[PDB]
Amino acid sequence: DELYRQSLEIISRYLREQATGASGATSRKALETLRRVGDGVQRNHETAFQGMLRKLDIKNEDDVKSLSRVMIHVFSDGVTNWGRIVTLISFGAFVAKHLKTINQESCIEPLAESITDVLVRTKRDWLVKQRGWDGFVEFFH
Amino acid sequence: ALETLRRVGDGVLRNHLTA
Repeated sequence: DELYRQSLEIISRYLREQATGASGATSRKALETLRRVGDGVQRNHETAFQGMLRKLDIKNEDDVKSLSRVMIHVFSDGVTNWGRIVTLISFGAFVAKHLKTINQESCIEPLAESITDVLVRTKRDWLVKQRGWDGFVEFFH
Repeated sequence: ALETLRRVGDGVLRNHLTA
């Protein structure tokens, strides 16, 4: 509820910002932390990510809602960490770029809302226990 | 589905906690 609202803001802003452009304190350092680490991941895997984007293929919002069930499975091996969290958000910013390249900037927020659902609604336990976004900021010192 | 996000994910983690 409050974890979700913060999470969504941080994530929406990042995906919207990375779309050819640019209410809390922790949300401040979070977005900056997410900027640094997030941009890094995309560069470091600009080809591995493109390989996912292709084998997934993404034209409409019906696709975007399917990529949801993929992300939810990411934490199926029972393994949850900040590397995976940020990688998911990174791949979201990547998928948000390919989203506007095809004019469908309208699918970006749904994507942001979708990414947040996973973290907040399916991982609230680990997330809450890991000092939320503060822990995210702290971890990626 | 696609679990390669794990590989990159777990990889990005490890490469940070040990830098």
